[PDB]
Amino acid sequence: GKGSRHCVICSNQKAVIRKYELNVCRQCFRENAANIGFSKLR
Amino acid sequence: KGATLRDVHPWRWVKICSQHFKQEGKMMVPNCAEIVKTSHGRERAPQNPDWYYIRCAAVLRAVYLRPGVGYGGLSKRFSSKKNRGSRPEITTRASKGLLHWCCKSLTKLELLEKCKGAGHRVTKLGRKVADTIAFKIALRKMGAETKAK
Amino acid sequence: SGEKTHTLKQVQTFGKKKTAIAVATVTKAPQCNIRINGVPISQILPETLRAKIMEAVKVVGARYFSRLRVDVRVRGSGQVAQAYAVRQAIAKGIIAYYQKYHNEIEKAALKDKYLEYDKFLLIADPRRCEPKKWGRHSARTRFTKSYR
Amino acid sequence: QETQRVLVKMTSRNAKAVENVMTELLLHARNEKVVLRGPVRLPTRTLKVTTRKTPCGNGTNTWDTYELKIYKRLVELRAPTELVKKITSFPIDAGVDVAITIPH
Amino acid sequence: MSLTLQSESFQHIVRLLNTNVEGKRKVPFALRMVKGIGIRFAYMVCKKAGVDVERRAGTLSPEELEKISEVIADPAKFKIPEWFLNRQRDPKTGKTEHLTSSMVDTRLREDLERLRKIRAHRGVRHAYGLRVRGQHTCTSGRRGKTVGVSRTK
Amino acid sequence: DQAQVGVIIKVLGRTGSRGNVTQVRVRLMAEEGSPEANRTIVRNVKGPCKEGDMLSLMETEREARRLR
Amino acid sequence: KAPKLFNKWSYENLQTTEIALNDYITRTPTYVPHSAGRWQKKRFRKARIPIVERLTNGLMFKGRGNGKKLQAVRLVRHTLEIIHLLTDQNPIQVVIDAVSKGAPREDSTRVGAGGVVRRQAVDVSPMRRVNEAIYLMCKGAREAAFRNLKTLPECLADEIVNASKGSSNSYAIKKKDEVERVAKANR
Amino acid sequence: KKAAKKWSKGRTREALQNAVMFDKETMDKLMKEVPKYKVITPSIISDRLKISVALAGKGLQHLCRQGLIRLVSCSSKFRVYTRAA
Amino acid sequence: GKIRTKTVKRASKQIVEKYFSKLNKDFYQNKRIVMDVTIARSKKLKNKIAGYATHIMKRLARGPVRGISL
RNA sequence: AUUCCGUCAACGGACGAGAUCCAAGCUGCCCAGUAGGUGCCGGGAUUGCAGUCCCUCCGGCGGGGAUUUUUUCCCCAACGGUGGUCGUCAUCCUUCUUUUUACAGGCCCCUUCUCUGCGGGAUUCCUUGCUUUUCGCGCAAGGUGAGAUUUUGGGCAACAGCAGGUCUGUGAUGCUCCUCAAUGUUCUGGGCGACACGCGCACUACAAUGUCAGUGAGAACAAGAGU
RNA sequence: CGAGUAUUGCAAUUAUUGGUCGCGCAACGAGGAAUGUCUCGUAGGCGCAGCUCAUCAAACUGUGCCGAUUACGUCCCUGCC
Repeated sequence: GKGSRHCVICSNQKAVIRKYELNVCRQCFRENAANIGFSKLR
Repeated sequence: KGATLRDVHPWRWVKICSQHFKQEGKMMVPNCAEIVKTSHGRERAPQNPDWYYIRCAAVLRAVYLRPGVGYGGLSKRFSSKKNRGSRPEITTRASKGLLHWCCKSLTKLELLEKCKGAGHRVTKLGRKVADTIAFKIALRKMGAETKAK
Repeated sequence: SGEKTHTLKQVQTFGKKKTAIAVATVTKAPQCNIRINGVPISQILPETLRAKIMEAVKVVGARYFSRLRVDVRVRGSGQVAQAYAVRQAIAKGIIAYYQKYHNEIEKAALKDKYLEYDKFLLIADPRRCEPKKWGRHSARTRFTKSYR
Repeated sequence: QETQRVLVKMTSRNAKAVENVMTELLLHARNEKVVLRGPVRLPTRTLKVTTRKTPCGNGTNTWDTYELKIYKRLVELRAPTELVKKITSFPIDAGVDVAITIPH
Repeated sequence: MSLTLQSESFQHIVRLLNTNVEGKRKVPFALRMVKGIGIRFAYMVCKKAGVDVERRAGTLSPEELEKISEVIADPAKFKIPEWFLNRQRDPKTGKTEHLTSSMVDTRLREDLERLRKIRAHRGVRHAYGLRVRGQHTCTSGRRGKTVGVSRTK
Repeated sequence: DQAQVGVIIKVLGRTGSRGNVTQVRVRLMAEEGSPEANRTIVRNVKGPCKEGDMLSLMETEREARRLR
Repeated sequence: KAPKLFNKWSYENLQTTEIALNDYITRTPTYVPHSAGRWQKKRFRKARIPIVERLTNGLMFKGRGNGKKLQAVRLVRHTLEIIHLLTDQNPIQVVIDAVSKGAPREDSTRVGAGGVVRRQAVDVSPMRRVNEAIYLMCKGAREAAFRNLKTLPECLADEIVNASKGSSNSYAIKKKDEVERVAKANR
Repeated sequence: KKAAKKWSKGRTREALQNAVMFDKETMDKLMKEVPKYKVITPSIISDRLKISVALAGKGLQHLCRQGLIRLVSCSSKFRVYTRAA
Repeated sequence: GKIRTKTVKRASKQIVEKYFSKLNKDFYQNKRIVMDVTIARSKKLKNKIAGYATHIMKRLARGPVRGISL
């Protein structure tokens, strides 16, 4: 189902990575891993 | 000393203890049931009509070992996998009415006890009787050695 | 505190091999057995692994072997990997008990004989089941190339 | 004395920062009546994120994965509460959650 | 297996109660027969009448047949339950039925035309010739290739 | 039957272009009509194996050079 | 005390009934096969596995649905048992022999140039032979039991049965022959 | 088959005479064949085409609880037999 | 390629060059040596250096190996 | 291996390649515990009597018998030790008790498997094998060897390059459109999911190698209570 | 696929999903010319995490359980320096 997410970075349903209370676009997520602490695992 | 339920093959033993509940006419089916689906997973269901005894045998098998085994555990020991169709090859469903029956019945049989009113753990008597049974079956085999040692 | 016909003394080892882990105890008292899942091994009945683990005693004679009890308990699939684990622990049990409860020449022979027919007392079958390859979602292979 | 099992639990965004934390407080608290049974560390929890990258439209629809493991250190003390509170006067950094609990 | 030498119990292949019954069978699917649709083994009804592998379909005793014929049409008279009952709310009896035979055919025609008749996409989708889902519906129809084809020109 | 048993004595190396063949020097065990041994033949094998190993030589005097 | 085959056969009271093949085959006397052990990627390693282990893998695969190495060994023990009661032979005295017969000693080599397919005489390696042999024996066995329930319990036994005879009546010996014939054909 | 397809590019297999049935010859034959081989297996019964290795094997068990053939593994399923002495 | 990289070879060399003589032909102490006479980064690299240091000495031990002296 | 030797109109440098880093396998603590790890800690019994227990089975020293009488065999004493007919290198029960509310051994207790932090460790180190060059940078096989190969899987990764793709993120946006009788926005309702067909992946079946009924003391890895 | 019950959702009515019992012999007996990937506790099978997620994956990204030919070369083919 695709109309209730409204990306909190971006208002978006599309482009937003749905993961763990986050609501950022895929790009936005790619931008953010450092301040958060995610480093490549694979 | 010897061989208890911890030491004995139900392949002879449940097949006999099943009979301990049969042969003796102690508990059998509940009013609500006697037809038996395998469980939500299958129609084809118990070729052995003794399933409920077998069940009881097995719920009993559980209860001494995993003292305090709740309702939800019985669903899990129930197991199985499902070929749904042109679809996944994934694990199956355990029918609880009868599960709950089995629980009701072995405690009425006083082989099960509702430990802490919950998860079942054995009656003392059960397991002495089990060990007793174990010995009786054990010795006379249709295999190799020792009815003639 | 027990005392078993006035007993004296234990040692403990584990076996893991792949996911699977078994833990083992060696100790002495007043006759001969060695027990699996609560009961003597000449008497324990999964043939499957049992028959896999005995052979040094069983082909040749058990007197060199069934010299002590080892009481053993299990958790681990890797069912086999568990078997190989058990033996390894067993081997470990033998020697540790022996360093203390015998001397070298028997400790060394026991080991030697063991190593000589060893199923991996000191090694790992290092994995079981591999980190995927994402993209393909696999281990070496690959979503088809559909070419064109 | 009437000890308190104090659990000071330290979970941290890296193992790094927290060990520094852990140690120093304990050193500080200890000296002397603070009495501790050695630090046990509960499972490092891991957070995984794989993303569909690229807006290939055309070109490879290939995807990339960032992770954050989160490290848990626990030390228990059978110690005085006021003393605990006396030493507990550290403002401490971030990336290191430190919880202190008094069960028994 | 037995050491029985018998030819009249090696039996076959008989059409009874407007069904077919083959020889052999662990016993079940001989009893399963007649379709159009569920006709009415229930597995259970027949298994409940006292039939088994100990006769197979192949043993083919007349006695048995009579007993089946008897159990099947009042299944829950035999307490053989009603909670399954291939039909359970008709709509003209509004009820229950262990439906049998050609009356299921009859039932099929009547109900399918009306069910189909008041129309809607969903309705037509099972009706004209589709699997009643699959999103991408054309792909289904695989090698039956000709769902039916339609033009009003 | 002509087993003539010659021991692969040397693995000479891999020729061909499939990685499949290997040229091998074989030293006969006994060769019918001569002092046993000390009769050398080169046969060319198929993979799996090594020197020292025992081929049951079928076309025995037919020694093999080029695998092209 | 050289281990005895399933409890019930001595091997050191058997030997390889071949004049050349004999070495390569590994053949430690046993009671059971398979265990862990990386041979694979180097030509040498393959050797240490004795004959029966190769058998232990060898009976099956399925598009999806296999891995069951486990099985193969129990049934096989049973076919061999029967075979012993069938031929009176020790299954070592059956396999060794079967091997000794089913193993082709010359085969034809493809030496292709630019896609053109020529072939030459290549003399089959004793190792290659073992490889071949095993592969062969089971292939035929597998052949019958298969499709319309010719029964793996019936077929395998029947194959090896024919292999120690070296019977024509075995897809194995059919191929073994074909290949020696075919190499002699190629030239 | 009733199936229109259900058969490949090369594979071909012919019929057996083994069945569910009860037959004078079968039963009687079974009595005379179950001694006959030195090793008796359910499979050989199947192979002598009268009754398959399945229920024929039961024929063997129910001749071997009559001792006619000697049940070898010390258990069931992949038991086998030899003719009795 | 069990080619001792340039950096490596240079280093294994260099340590005898600045830190004359001593050592072993044993890797083990030469290893410890690698740790001890440099302030290097990865272990591997020290060990590798070491392996060669053992090596270079081992043939220095039998000569003033091509390009090398004391 | 753009890895090195070496040769050598370069010489010298640089970033790539090395290399690094995460993850990976071995680790009597070499790191510190567990009141979410493992252990003698309780109190009481030992399940076809042919067994725990005993010892010609053997042998030394012997005797009888049989015997091809040669340590030929049987029986047999003492001795010793094997041997002996299932089991007591110890097996079981009862869990000891017992809990003001779903708990019901013991514990002086004992650190060892347990998380996870420190930190090891391989070097083609060595042997042997290519006497290569005279020297060689190297290379194989074998060894120690948990662990031998640019050890493991990754991660990282040069430089140009590709109007790819990128208006389907973008609160990056040219130029270029509508802006409300807009294609804004909401709302509603629909659609993209419609089946002659042509494909691309996948998935499943076709099956005894199986299917069915039941029975098996099989753990990964990893989730979850927002303001 | 047919009544039949439970659940999602404001809404399923382009059947949300389950459930149930009947119920099938569709195709489909393993697939041509072609053809896709792949050389270690691993192929590969086999299964399970984890999220998309109101509700729903054969996807996604992992986890496991089980468990192997010869290749180890060759440089042909087909391709890169």
